[PDB]
Amino acid sequence: KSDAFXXYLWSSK
Amino acid sequence: KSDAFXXYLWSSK
Amino acid sequence: KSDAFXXYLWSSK
Amino acid sequence: KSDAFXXYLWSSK
Amino acid sequence: KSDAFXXYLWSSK
Amino acid sequence: KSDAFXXYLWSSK
Amino acid sequence: LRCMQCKTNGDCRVEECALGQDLCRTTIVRLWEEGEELELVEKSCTHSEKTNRTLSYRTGLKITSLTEVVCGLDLCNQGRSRYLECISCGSSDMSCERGRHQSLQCRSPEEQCLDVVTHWIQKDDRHLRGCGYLPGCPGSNGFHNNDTFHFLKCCNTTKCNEGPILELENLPQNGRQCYSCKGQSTHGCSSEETFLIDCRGPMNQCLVATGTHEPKNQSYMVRGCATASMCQHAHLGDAFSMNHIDVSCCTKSGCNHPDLDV
Amino acid sequence: LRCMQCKTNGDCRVEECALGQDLCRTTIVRLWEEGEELELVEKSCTHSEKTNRTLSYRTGLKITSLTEVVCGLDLCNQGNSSRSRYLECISCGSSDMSCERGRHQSLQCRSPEEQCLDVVTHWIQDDRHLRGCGYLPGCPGSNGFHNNDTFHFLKCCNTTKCNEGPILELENLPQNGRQCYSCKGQSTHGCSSEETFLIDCRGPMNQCLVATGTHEPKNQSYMVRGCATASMCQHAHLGDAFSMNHIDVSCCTKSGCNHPDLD
Amino acid sequence: LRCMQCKTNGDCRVEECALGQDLCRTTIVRLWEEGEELELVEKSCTHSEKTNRTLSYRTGLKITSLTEVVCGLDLCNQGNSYLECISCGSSDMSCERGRHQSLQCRSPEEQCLDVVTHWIQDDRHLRGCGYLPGCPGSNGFHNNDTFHFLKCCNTTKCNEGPILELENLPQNGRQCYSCKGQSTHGCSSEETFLIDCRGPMNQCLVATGTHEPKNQSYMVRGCATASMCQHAHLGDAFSMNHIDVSCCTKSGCNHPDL
Amino acid sequence: LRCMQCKTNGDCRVEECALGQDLCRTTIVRLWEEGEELELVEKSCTHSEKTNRTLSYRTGLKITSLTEVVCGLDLCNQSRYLECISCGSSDMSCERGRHQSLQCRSPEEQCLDVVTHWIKDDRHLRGCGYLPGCPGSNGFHNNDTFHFLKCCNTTKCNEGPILELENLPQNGRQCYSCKGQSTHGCSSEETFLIDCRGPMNQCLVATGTHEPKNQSYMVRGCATASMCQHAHLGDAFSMNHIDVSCCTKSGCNHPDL
Amino acid sequence: LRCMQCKTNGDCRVEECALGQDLCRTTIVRLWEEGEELELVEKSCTHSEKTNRTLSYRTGLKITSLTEVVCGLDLCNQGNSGRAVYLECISCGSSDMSCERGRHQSLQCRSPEEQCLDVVTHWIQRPKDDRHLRGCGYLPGCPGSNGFHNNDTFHFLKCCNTTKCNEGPILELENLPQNGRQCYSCKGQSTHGCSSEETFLIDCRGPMNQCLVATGTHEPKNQSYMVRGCATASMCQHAHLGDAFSMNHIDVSCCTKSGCNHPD
Ligand SMILES: *[C@H]1O[C@H](CO)[C@@H](O[C@@H]2O[C@H](CO)[C@@H](O[C@@H]3O[C@H](CO[C@H]4O[C@H](CO)[C@@H](O)[C@H](O)[C@@H]4O)[C@@H](O)[C@H](O[C@H]4O[C@H](CO)[C@@H](O)[C@H](O)[C@@H]4O)[C@@H]3O)[C@H](O)[C@H]2NC(C)=O)[C@H](O)[C@H]1NC(C)=O
Ligand SMILES: *[C@H]1O[C@H](CO)[C@@H](O[C@@H]2O[C@H](CO)[C@@H](O[C@@H]3O[C@H](CO[C@H]4O[C@H](CO)[C@@H](O)[C@H](O)[C@@H]4O)[C@@H](O)[C@H](O[C@H]4O[C@H](CO)[C@@H](O)[C@H](O)[C@@H]4O)[C@@H]3O)[C@H](O)[C@H]2NC(C)=O)[C@H](O)[C@H]1NC(C)=O
Ligand SMILES: *[C@H]1O[C@H](CO)[C@@H](O[C@@H]2O[C@H](CO)[C@@H](O[C@@H]3O[C@H](CO[C@H]4O[C@H](CO)[C@@H](O)[C@H](O)[C@@H]4O)[C@@H](O)[C@H](O[C@H]4O[C@H](CO)[C@@H](O)[C@H](O)[C@@H]4O)[C@@H]3O)[C@H](O)[C@H]2NC(C)=O)[C@H](O)[C@H]1NC(C)=O
Ligand SMILES: *[C@H]1O[C@H](CO)[C@@H](O[C@@H]2O[C@H](CO)[C@@H](O[C@@H]3O[C@H](CO[C@H]4O[C@H](CO)[C@@H](O)[C@H](O)[C@@H]4O)[C@@H](O)[C@H](O[C@H]4O[C@H](CO)[C@@H](O)[C@H](O)[C@@H]4O)[C@@H]3O)[C@H](O)[C@H]2NC(C)=O)[C@H](O)[C@H]1NC(C)=O
Ligand SMILES: *[C@@H]1O[C@H](CO[C@H]2O[C@H](C)[C@@H](O)[C@@H](O)[C@@H]2O)[C@@H](O[C@@H]2O[C@H](CO)[C@@H](O)[C@H](O)[C@H]2NC(C)=O)[C@H](O)[C@H]1NC(C)=O
Ligand SMILES: *[C@@H]1O[C@H](CO[C@H]2O[C@H](C)[C@@H](O)[C@@H](O)[C@@H]2O)[C@@H](O[C@@H]2O[C@H](CO)[C@@H](O)[C@H](O)[C@H]2NC(C)=O)[C@H](O)[C@H]1NC(C)=O
Ligand SMILES: *[C@@H]1O[C@H](CO)[C@@H](O[C@@H]2O[C@H](CO)[C@@H](O)[C@H](O)[C@H]2NC(C)=O)[C@H](O)[C@H]1NC(C)=O
Ligand SMILES: *[C@@H]1O[C@H](CO[C@H]2O[C@H](C)[C@@H](O)[C@@H](O)[C@@H]2O)[C@@H](O)[C@H](O)[C@H]1NC(C)=O
Ligand SMILES: *[C@@H]1O[C@H](CO[C@H]2O[C@H](C)[C@@H](O)[C@@H](O)[C@@H]2O)[C@@H](O)[C@H](O)[C@H]1NC(C)=O
Ligand SMILES: *[C@@H]1O[C@H](CO[C@H]2O[C@H](C)[C@@H](O)[C@@H](O)[C@@H]2O)[C@@H](O)[C@H](O)[C@H]1NC(C)=O
Ligand SMILES: *[C@@H]1O[C@H](CO[C@H]2O[C@H](C)[C@@H](O)[C@@H](O)[C@@H]2O)[C@@H](O)[C@H](O)[C@H]1NC(C)=O
Ligand SMILES: *[C@@H]1O[C@H](CO[C@H]2O[C@H](C)[C@@H](O)[C@@H](O)[C@@H]2O)[C@@H](O)[C@H](O)[C@H]1NC(C)=O
Ligand SMILES: *[C@@H]1O[C@H](CO)[C@@H](O)[C@H](O)[C@H]1NC(C)=O
Ligand SMILES: *[C@@H]1O[C@H](CO)[C@@H](O)[C@H](O)[C@H]1NC(C)=O
Ligand SMILES: *[C@@H]1O[C@H](CO)[C@@H](O)[C@H](O)[C@H]1NC(C)=O
Ligand SMILES: *[C@@H]1O[C@H](CO)[C@@H](O)[C@H](O)[C@H]1NC(C)=O
Ligand SMILES: *[C@H]1O[C@H](CO)[C@@H](O)[C@H](O)[C@H]1NC(C)=O
Ligand SMILES: *[C@H]1O[C@H](CO)[C@@H](O)[C@H](O)[C@H]1NC(C)=O
Repeated sequence: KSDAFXXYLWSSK
Repeated sequence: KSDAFXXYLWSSK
Repeated sequence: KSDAFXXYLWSSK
Repeated sequence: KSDAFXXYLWSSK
Repeated sequence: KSDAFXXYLWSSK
Repeated sequence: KSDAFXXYLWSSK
Repeated sequence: LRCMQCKTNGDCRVEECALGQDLCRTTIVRLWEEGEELELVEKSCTHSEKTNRTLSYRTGLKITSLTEVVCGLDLCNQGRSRYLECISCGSSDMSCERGRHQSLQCRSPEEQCLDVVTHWIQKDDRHLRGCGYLPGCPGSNGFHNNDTFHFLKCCNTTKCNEGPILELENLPQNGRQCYSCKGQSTHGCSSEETFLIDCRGPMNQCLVATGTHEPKNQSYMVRGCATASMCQHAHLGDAFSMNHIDVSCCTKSGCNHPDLDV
Repeated sequence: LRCMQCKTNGDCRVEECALGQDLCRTTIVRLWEEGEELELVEKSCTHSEKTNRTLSYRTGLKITSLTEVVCGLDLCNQGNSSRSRYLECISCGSSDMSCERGRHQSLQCRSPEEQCLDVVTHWIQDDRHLRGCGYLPGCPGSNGFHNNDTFHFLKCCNTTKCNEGPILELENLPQNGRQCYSCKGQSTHGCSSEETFLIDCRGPMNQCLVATGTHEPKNQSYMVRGCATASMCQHAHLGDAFSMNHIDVSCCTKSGCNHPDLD
Repeated sequence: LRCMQCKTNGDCRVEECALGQDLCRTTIVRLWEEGEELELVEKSCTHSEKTNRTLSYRTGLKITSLTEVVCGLDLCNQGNSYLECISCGSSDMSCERGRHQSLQCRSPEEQCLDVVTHWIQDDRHLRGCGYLPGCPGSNGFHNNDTFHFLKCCNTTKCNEGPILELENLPQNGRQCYSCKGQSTHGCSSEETFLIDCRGPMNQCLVATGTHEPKNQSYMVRGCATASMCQHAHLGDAFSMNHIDVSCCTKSGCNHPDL
Repeated sequence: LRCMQCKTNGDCRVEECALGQDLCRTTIVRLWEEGEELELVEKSCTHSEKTNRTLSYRTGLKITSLTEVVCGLDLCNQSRYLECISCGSSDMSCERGRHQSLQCRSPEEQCLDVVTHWIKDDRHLRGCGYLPGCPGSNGFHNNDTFHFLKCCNTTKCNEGPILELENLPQNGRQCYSCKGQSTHGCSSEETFLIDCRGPMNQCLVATGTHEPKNQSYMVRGCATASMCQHAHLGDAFSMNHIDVSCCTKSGCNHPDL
Repeated sequence: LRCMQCKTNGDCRVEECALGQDLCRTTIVRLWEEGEELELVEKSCTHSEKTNRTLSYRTGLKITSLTEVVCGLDLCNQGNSGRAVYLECISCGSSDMSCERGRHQSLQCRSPEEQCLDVVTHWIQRPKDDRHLRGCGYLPGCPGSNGFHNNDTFHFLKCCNTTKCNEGPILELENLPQNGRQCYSCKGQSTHGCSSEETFLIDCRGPMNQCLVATGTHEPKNQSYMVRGCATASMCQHAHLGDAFSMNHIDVSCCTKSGCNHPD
């Protein structure tokens, strides 16, 4: 499913 | 299915 | 010099 | 021989 | 003191 | 003593 | 919302939360087996009405500690100070039937003393005392019909979970009458298999609960007396051995009559 | 006759034991703090009269335990050497649950040899009272020392919770017959004839002890005189009670016989 | 007193303290080398003087912490024992143009440190977090070869500002003899001379000790704050064994001693 | 010569050999303790008369195996074969453990039998080994002690009853017997004349030191000639410094020479 | 200065350096054999005139490397060693497949400072073998030709900064041109091997146009050995060159004109 990098790029704080 | 916290509350010895 | 077990017998916290 | 804490105060990097 | 191999030959169990 | 690097430089096969 | 999703495996992905699931959770259990300390961590998107909840009990002076923490921000689940003195028993080998005097001080300041009981009227019993934080504490919560008895008290006084084991049969009637049954709508909870019973103690409302069992999507139903709370906090709903659980409570005697179903 | 010798850090060598050392030993202390259990293993040759010996007490349901084991065969302490529930004993004195407020609260000895231990140190001018499980040479029995300044007592017994009861203190020990000189210090000052005087002996401590030892720096000679049980001269572990480095302990029978005398 | 005694390689023993060493200690340093976390632990009997003391500074957003606790009970040693401040002076984060890097102290009693050593004939500068005896306050020593200075305070970021330099500490009125070495070598006579003391360093110091080789009597004479004669951790600035630091109140006394 | 020098704890240095030491050695012991493989490794410069040698015996079907290899170059210490009885391990005593066999793990290995009897702890060991001067019988006795080592190269040849000195026929030879210091133990009238037995047909004196602080200690008795040739036989005596001499004529080991 | 001092077992302490020791060192040897890479790490205070140095050679496509790194800040050698080791060189002389059949076998250097090394020890004849090693390395005073010889021993160390320049025939003492200088040659005690009787004139070869006297020790006891011969001047200048000699506590001296090795 969701990309791991993608997710962090837009979400990781 | 069965939540993991619930289980300790109602089943865990 | 001082005994490990000895020391602990008479002193352990 | 020098102090461990002391040595950090005056010499450590 | 008393050498390693010697010791096994005459003393080891 | 004997230096460790020194020793290998002249000896390590 | 986006959360970390991790099985106890340590297998992890980014999750885009489903609609209705607007919180991420982290559940940790820390326990003692042999002379080893184990840890299980589970993370995921969880449901709207969920909160921080806590549980711990004596095991060998070692304790079994369990924590569930919740938060509403994207990927916010990247994983002797002692307090209220409580009775602890019910662990692998210290039965409540056997060591009701035996304390543990709670390690969170929010947590209260717990007593949780399940009895089967005439399957093994369960009793557990220790520390925990639960929504709608402190108070007494419970359900009984003719076959089952579930109960959960949480309180915030020193050792207040001391006492003999709470039995249903030791509780006064409260003057409420509800219908009782357990089983399928055609077997156990059928119309002529459902009958009135007198509700005891704090359980002064009427409950019907629906859900599923094994080995399929076999619909299941339970009717009995309850605290209103049994319908309000899924952790109390978890007492019922039912998957997709739907719980309803209503105030007036007989109000859980099958024909009044909503 | 050869044993492993290991410091606490897992640093070992093979040793040739000295003349009076025909046993190998292994000492394991298991302690706690923070979450963690900590191990500490020492190994070496040791004198031929030593024996297996152990102590343990409650720390939080986590059990603190010392263990020393002994064996007579070439390198038999090489390597890393749970049933539980045997004799039931009062445990306390642990850091947190102090025997005073640490009430009763039992502990099941995890070995059949283990007895109930009560060990106490009291300064007459910070006190230690520890109860738990353990085994010592000369167990069971009551063991002890007192002078005007110090009190040391070790009791082991082999019945259920036989170490239950009030903090043992010297004044509650009835006076026996004997009387010995009491002193602590150097030969020239503390233990001379200045601070040396007869004291009334209390319980099973009916004999007169003179212990001599050393203190740093300069390996400075130090002395202790008082009342004692005979065992106080019989067991190295009992003499470990004394705060001094090389220990020589003497008993004699009749009152006052530990006057500044002999050797 | 008995303590646990442990070398940093974790070789341990129970030990009876020497006369007048009525405390146990636990010195623990945590630091970062590469992407790896190191820890060094030392336990021993220590002199009844010592107290709890602490030091921290930035290393890469990774910190180097140094902790030392002390206690007076048998084997109390057996375990393993806020304010914003400037922090610079690590091997590759200099105070010279590192003056602005900040750091939240990890203990509530920790204060901000400025410690400086300057020579002219290497120079060390360090700022961070610390808990030392007799803080807050300014401490220091100077003679004609060496400047040592230590500042601690309890207000936010007070250790900020330019590198402290001797030259811009205004002269005191008080004056002291300056020398460095053995007696007859560098602490001879007229080999030792008067200097104008500056700053809080308004007393006269002389300190005797030993540099390696094995035993070689070394001396230092200079201007110092009264502190330098009081606290061992201030005395440590002089790199020497068997230290004896005497301070006199009036100006002049340094050359005819014991 | 330079060798690696390595303590058992893994503390290594490069070592320049002393004058009489033209060899490197590696001694390795592999064993089982409580279901755990253990190892111990020692490297150093060694004396030029030394050689490759080997030892193993059963301990649980797990084995203890010992190796010393040797070589004469700078930093040079940087399949079943012969069948043998093995016993004498920590309680598989040779008396109950007789009949237990072991295939030697090396081609050179022979069947070993080694016995010490005090006339106290009795040691008996059968296993595999490679020692200088094999095959052959070797030993020593006086009034208090009996040391024996027998190596051989046929199958299970180390089988048989425990070797007992009383089963070794009289030699014709006789030698003096003493044990200890030459003031208490090896005096005169304290030293006396005994009947040699078996292949132990030469008279032997051996002096050396004990542990820890040096005391002049000696032993005299009946011996096989090899007792004076090989260090690994002289190791039977447990003596830190060690000198051992044998002669051929009845009575020659008298206190004097 | 304080340094970490560590033995090969990971057993450390904090060390105060002695007076002429304002550097910390780390020495890492990476070796092989049966199949596994063994790492050997040693740390301590060291002398001020020391520097980084390095040696590498092929052992099976697996590489043997020595690495010594030096630094002068407080505890700068703390913390372990994923940290440590461009020019292509001949590598040979490792145990099997030596420099006879191993010439032309190439190794690329890790690290730009590394040069091509050629190191040789030859005995002039209880038989003892020669050593011929080519590989990467860095040494103080590189590049250059360093060496010693007498009637008994030949030691040579050549490092060079060009491609594959350590390639070619095995260096032998006889192929080095006689240079015209004359030195006294001996080995042993000053009363057995190096006394006025065994000491004689040899003619010097190659870039070894200076006379060397080396004194040192053997065990047992502190018995003193001596070596007299021809030598390159750097032989007196770099500790690492003197390590060639089979003695401890070394002191080496060079002099200028022929024959300046009187028995004393
Ligand atoms: C070993 O065994 C015991 C264990 O301590 C010792 O017994 C102590 O002995 C000392 C004397 O050597 C006793 O001290 C004396 O106590 C008197 C009373 O103290 C209390 O009560 C008064 C009221 O009277 C209060 O004011 C006071 O605050 C206390 O609460 C004191 O009056 C004596 O003091 C002094 O008298 C003059 C005054 O003119 C003083 O200026 C002097 O300093 C002088 O000392 C004195 O302090 C102590 O009470 C005993 N303790 C107990 C528990 O009995 C043994 O002495 C010792 N055996 C030896 C060494 O032989
Ligand atoms: C403690 O306090 C300070 C420590 O810093 C010392 O002060 C120094 O004193 C020394 C001499 O005692 C000074 O050195 C002298 O400097 C003179 C001028 O320096 C210039 O030299 C050239 C050209 O002008 C430039 O390179 C340089 O930058 C300066 O401009 C020189 O004239 C002296 O040199 C030489 O003089 C004769 C001439 O024939 C020569 O034969 C010798 O080579 C001699 O060296 C000399 O170098 C030094 O500059 C001072 N430093 C400072 C910072 O002021 C104190 O000495 C000290 N007090 C005590 C006694 O403890
Ligand atoms: C080296 O070689 C051997 C070692 O094995 C030594 O031989 C031993 O010599 C000793 C004494 O020299 C012998 O011991 C003697 O045994 C006698 C018999 O004892 C057994 O039988 C009797 C009944 O006859 C039982 O009572 C007893 O329990 C035994 O089972 C005893 O008679 C002797 O003891 C004592 O006699 C008088 C009685 O009035 C007592 O007062 C004394 O205690 C006296 O000791 C004695 O014990 C022993 O038998 C020999 N061992 C053997 C043959 O196996 C050599 O001595 C030694 N060579 C040297 C040193 O030169
Ligand atoms: C340092 O430099 C070199 C180091 O190698 C030395 O040079 C050697 O010197 C020795 C001794 O002076 C020389 O040995 C002598 O030479 C003859 C060898 O010829 C024989 O060689 C072959 C080998 O293939 C033999 O099989 C065959 O017999 C040859 O004829 C011998 O004739 C001499 O031997 C002896 O003769 C009588 C027999 O009647 C013997 O009883 C004596 O022992 C006598 O020695 C002898 O072996 C050797 O050849 C040189 N080697 C070379 C040049 O390669 C230097 O001497 C040394 N510098 C010093 C010490 O100053
Ligand atoms: C949900 O729980 C988190 C963390 O819960 C731990 O901390 C509480 C106080 C303690 O009782 C433990 O039992 C729990 O395990 C809470 O998050 C806190 O949020 C603040 C920011 O406002 C942070 O500064 C805190 O550090 C953080 N707590 C910690 C120690 O991680 C949170 O309060 C709670 N949600 C609730 C009750 O609303
Ligand atoms: C000492 O032993 C070595 C090798 O080790 C031996 O181990 C046991 C005892 C035996 O069963 C064999 O496995 C080995 O022989 C001898 O040989 C050297 O070791 C290596 C190991 O592979 C081989 O390459 C060679 O055979 C040899 N090395 C070389 C080429 O130089 C060694 O010869 C022996 N020494 C004696 C005393 O004979
Ligand atoms: C506990 O200790 C007692 C001693 O106090 C042991 O009993 C003694 O020894 C024998 C053994 O049969 C008895 O006949 C005596 O009554 C005891 N001696 C005396 C004089 O009191 C007893 O064996 C021990 N039991 C355990 C738990 O091992
Ligand atoms: C906590 O204390 C109050 C309740 O305490 C009781 O809890 C249960 C219901 C009873 O069975 C009793 O045993 C307890 O005494 C709460 O009303 C209140 O919200 C809390 N107050 C505090 C102290 O924070
Ligand atoms: C010395 O101790 C050895 C074993 O030690 C443990 O054995 C079991 C597990 C328990 O009893 C533990 O408490 C012991 O520490 C024995 O095998 C050995 O025999 C002992 N010595 C004697 C003669 O008792
Ligand atoms: C000495 O420190 C003890 C340990 O606890 C402290 O450790 C260091 C000093 C700091 O990081 C503190 O924040 C910790 O609380 C104390 O328990 C003890 O009381 C201290 N002794 C003194 C001087 O009061
Ligand atoms: C000494 O060595 C330090 C690090 O050396 C390693 O990294 C370099 C870049 C490589 O070439 C490897 O061979 C080394 O293992 C340097 O940081 C230090 O500056 C060096 N000293 C010098 C050259 O002055
Ligand atoms: C022995 O070793 C060191 C070597 O110093 C020697 O130097 C030359 C070769 C001789 O002629 C003698 O002057 C010296 O023995 C000594 O520095 C060292 O102190 C000696 N002993 C020890 C402790 O190893
Ligand atoms: C429900 O109560 C009991 C359970 O013990 C059961 O025996 C009975 O059949 C039920 N009661 C009636 C009479 O409906
Ligand atoms: C100091 O202690 C005792 C004094 O009784 C003595 O046996 C020991 O040898 C002394 N230690 C040394 C070597 O100074
Ligand atoms: C055993 O010894 C014999 C006798 O010389 C010899 O032939 C043989 O090599 C040895 N071992 C065997 C059987 O290989
Ligand atoms: C190789 O490089 C060195 C410096 O490392 C320098 O002297 C010169 O450029 C080269 N030397 C030669 C040609 O040997
Ligand atoms: C720092 O300042 C306070 C006032 O805030 C003052 O009482 C004292 O001098 C200092 N206190 C400490 C020790 O932090
Ligand atoms: C004692 O033994 C001998 C003398 O017999 C001597 O050479 C040596 O120095 C001493 N050995 C030890 C280990 O002290």
